[PDB]
Amino acid sequence: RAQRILDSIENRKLFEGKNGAAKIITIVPLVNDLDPLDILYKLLKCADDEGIMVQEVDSKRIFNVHIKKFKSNLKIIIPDMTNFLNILDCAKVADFVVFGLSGVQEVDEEFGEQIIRALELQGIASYIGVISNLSAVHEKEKFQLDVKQSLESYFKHFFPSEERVYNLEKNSDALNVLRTLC
Amino acid sequence: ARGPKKHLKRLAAPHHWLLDKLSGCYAPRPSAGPHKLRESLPLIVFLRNRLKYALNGREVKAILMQRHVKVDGKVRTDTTYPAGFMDVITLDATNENFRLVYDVKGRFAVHRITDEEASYKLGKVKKVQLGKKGVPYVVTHDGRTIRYPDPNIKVNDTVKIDLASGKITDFIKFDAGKLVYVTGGRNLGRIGTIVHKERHDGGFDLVHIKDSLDNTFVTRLNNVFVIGEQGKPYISLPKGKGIKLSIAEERDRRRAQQGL
Amino acid sequence: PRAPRTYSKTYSTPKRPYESSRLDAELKLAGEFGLKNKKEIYRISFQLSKIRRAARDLLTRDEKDPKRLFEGNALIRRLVRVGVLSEDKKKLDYVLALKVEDFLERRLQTQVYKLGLAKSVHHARVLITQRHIAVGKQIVNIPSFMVRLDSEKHIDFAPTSPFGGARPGRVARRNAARKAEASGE
Amino acid sequence: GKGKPRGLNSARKLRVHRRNNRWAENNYKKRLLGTAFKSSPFGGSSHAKGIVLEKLGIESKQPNSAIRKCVRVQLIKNGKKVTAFVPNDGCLNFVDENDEVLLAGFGRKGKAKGDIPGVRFKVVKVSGVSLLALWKEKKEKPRS
Amino acid sequence: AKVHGSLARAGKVKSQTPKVEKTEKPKKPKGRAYKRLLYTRRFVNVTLVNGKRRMNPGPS
Amino acid sequence: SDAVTIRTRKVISNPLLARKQFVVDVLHPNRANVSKDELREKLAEVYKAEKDAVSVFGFRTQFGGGKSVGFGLVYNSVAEAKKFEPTYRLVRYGLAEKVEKASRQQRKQKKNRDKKIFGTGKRLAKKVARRNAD
RNA sequence: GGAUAGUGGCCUACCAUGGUUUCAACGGGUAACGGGGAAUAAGGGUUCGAUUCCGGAGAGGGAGCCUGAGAAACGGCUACCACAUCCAAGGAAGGCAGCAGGCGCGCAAAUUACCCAAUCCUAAUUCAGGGAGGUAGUGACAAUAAAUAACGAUACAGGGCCCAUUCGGGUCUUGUAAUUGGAAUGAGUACAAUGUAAAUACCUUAACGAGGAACAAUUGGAGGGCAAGUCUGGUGCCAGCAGCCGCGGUAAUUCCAGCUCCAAUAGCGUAUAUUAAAGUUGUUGCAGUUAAAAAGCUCGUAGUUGAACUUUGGGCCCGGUUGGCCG
Repeated sequence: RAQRILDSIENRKLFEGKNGAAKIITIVPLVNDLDPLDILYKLLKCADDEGIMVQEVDSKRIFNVHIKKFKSNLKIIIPDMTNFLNILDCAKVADFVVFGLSGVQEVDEEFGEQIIRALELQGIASYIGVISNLSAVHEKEKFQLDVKQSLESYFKHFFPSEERVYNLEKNSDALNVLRTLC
Repeated sequence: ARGPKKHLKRLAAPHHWLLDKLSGCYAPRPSAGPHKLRESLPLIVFLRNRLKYALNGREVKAILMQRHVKVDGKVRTDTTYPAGFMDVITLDATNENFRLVYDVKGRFAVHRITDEEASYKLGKVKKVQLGKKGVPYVVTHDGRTIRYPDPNIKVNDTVKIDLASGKITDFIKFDAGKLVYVTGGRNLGRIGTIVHKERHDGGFDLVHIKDSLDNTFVTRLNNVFVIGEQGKPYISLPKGKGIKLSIAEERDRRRAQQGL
Repeated sequence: PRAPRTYSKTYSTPKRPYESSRLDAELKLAGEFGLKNKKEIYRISFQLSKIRRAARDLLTRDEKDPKRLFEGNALIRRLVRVGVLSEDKKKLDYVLALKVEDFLERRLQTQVYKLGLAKSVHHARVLITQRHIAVGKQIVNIPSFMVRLDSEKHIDFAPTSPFGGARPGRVARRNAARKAEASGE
Repeated sequence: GKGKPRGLNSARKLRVHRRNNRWAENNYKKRLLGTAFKSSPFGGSSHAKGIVLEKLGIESKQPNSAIRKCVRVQLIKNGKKVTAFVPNDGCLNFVDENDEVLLAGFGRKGKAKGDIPGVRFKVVKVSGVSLLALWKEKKEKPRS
Repeated sequence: AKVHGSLARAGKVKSQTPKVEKTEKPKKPKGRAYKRLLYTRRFVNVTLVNGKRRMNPGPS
Repeated sequence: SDAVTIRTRKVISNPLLARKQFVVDVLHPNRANVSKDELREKLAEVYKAEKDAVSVFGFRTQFGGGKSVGFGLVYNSVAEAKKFEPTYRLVRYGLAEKVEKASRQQRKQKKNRDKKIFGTGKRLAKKVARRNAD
């Protein structure tokens, strides 16, 4: 049990520190909507740092963001929605693929689903689901959750190692997203 | 395990308290008192669970602190104060005086006594000795030591106590023909006129008892408390008279008698 | 942590699962008494199993014994008040001779049909689980009720819940208003 | 006198004969030798999980002569290497090398489903995605 | 496969199509009424040739 | 309403809390639940005290409507009502104002920030204001 | 004698040679905290019990100690060992097997929520406090009850048969009826009210909410075991399928589909363990000529078992129950 813990630490020399470390994260909206800048906005409110100073309206698309609160440094990528091959060649490098979903507009059959399938057949390192609409609440005071069953239930049909789809419009939910990235 | 216990979970409460299995995890642990823990009864259980004068325990504190209520002429504002056998609970709500005495079924009862009878309690002597400066004193069953008793009083007799003071008026010798109240034991709360006693030098001296229906039975002597001569109780017996029944005649009474 | 809530399951599954007599003989009961599962038969086999156990132990005991007289008379009397056992058979030798059609005689689902005005035994059940029928001051919406033979002279439609009065409902509202009133513009 | 001693004070020899003759069953030997914790690559567990080393195929016993397409799993919790059967037809194309399969035995305490010479575990879930559902096309299998 | 559909909504307008899947036979009446439909097959009517019956016969 | 006819059953005169306590049996045919406020009118009128001497609570309605059973209280004075009755009920009856204490864990974090400073502590802020102001 | 709160090899000094054992010491192992209990239900047992209560033990590993009535106390301290944190490098600081969370590990386990309103506990104390406890979230661990449709008309085939003058209509029930009609509802939504510490939910209830593709029930099977198919096509060891027996070198009862049927039903199926079945653990209750098994024979200690025999009968009242013409 000490050899295994020793290898478990010797796995984690590469990703840990401000020196010799980087994670790669990709945010893909499975709708035409959302403009995934705001996914990083909602997701970096829970850093409690000055990493919200980067992500301005100034368009960078690759961010060497360190987070103080988890001692991790991330390389967040957003590809363009036009070039499909940019999307497939992004997660062909990535370590996480955060999928945006929507409460309002359905997942695109001819574009969005093809993103999920095609990433899913070229090989995903890891993958996390996200609801990010304000209208996850603003549409629905009609017992606001039930779209969560539609998007969890929809989202399992591709890769069923995912239990729940995280909301980024509440605090600790977004925190668990940030933890899980870090 | 590092010192005493402050708590007492339910399920470990003595069963004659008749608590509920639900509503909370903990039962009141009685404080140190005149009586043992296991055969006491706290005031909180006496009020909110027997008399239903209060609903919550917080209400019970609000009763006791406003003083309203007193065991043996003394105010006793503590909530888990362990009131016990043959104790006189005095309330100023409509001059109600309660004597905690047992039943057929072996539970403390709401047994209301008239105010003249509420003056005195009875007390089994547990030892008689000589104190410092060579003074004889008896120890009653619930802690009340008494200085200078009549030397006819020796162990396992009983003593009538004033409660205005610690003064004894009358005593009863422990002998055949005398009524006996059974406290503790399987046969708790039967009143039955001693046949005779066995000696057993070496412990646990049995006592033969014969009630008013010739249901003869035996308890150990530690569960014996004489309350008077034949048919002559010094206290007010509850409804039951220590005349424990069959289960078969309780379906005579309890569904055949009261019904139309 | 507070005291554990005690609980115990009711039905008892059969030991031989495909048995051509039982599979067919149960289903006649499912037909006449209108039960949704074979489990609803099994529950009755279990209640009957406990009365046959409790009766079977008392026959190992003697007459003029207080345990048999007491627990016996309580057993019998409890079965008489539910109308499972008839009146002349108060012996306790007979309570072994009961069977499942005696308990299923006394479900409220069938008491409403046998009672009258529920025409079928399926229509009766729908009348139960749809809040129509009552027992007394109380509404019952659960079929397996075991009407206790004194309450037979009380089963009726509810005060509320039409068939019983004061309202037409939903569908008669849409007809009588949103069609018949809809002829007015 | 029918072997055994029926004497009224002879309980000791009864229970010591019995304890000697309980090491005759198989299951009682399994329990008290702790064989489920020493051998038997699922370390006393129903299931396990492992990395697929490669995909194979069989030439099993007569009469049913065929190629039955088993695999090689190395378990995680032991480092043991045990062969494994993939269920409903197809589904060898669902697994790859170096994937994460969940194993469970056949239902014989080991040996066989039938003619299969020395394969005792079936695969229940690849990549957490449940071969029943893939075979019935209810979910999908992402790669790794 | 494609699940999301009109299971996004709890229900408002699911599938606004009066297009026949079957012709009044796409559904078994389930539950309590399915043991109504079996008591009316297994005891009201049907046999094959004499009593020892094939309950799922060859159609003829 | 529709002929409510409150019954007040299992009355116990309770002097040492100065109240009558009892179980409130409420018929209500053809109408819904009966709304405590309405009861405290309708039974202070028969206990002749005052509205705000009266507390009432519980009232789980019977299955399938038409009856509701709860537990009631009526005091002698509204003062001795207010000294014994729980503070949440008086908030329900308007006889008090819900005091705004903070969130629980927020208070606790204030409590653990006081263990780290000895005394009145004003000396410490009279020290940092020169040692870090230079 | 010391020591202890106190008996005591508890420890020192001196002295003696004892103490336990095959009625199994001692040693080893335990994937062993002990009980109250749990599972399995003819009886007798077997297997489990970390886990709501009682009792013990531990707070990373060992040791020591202060203070107190009570600690060898870890939400106290001291040292060492192993880990590991900040550092300006001089030093400083720590132990979730409390609660919630993480990370590893795994086949395998949820919220960094709300509140002291109950339950009780603590203090100088009705007031303050309490992740003790409660409330909600998650939760197909297990339990209980139980929706997915009920009824008419018309018409065809009946089985009856109304009075059997029946040769009147169908008393009364089945099906197929796309033939039809209303009638009743909840799941769901919602003003409200009750609920609550405040809320969500339940129990109530205005308003709204079935017509079939709808408000669409699965999971397993359809040779035998083990109830349901040789029906319709495909395929020809070809993969298959199969716990067991096996089906298909080709007119597949078993493979592949389509219908149809069965079984269980908001549940069902598989793995693993265990109990029953098992009279394959045997006390009740096995088997030992030939199927596994009688030791090569005799002696012989422990063990187990061991002939018979010692006031019997008769009077004599007292003496409670059961049963009865007696009532």
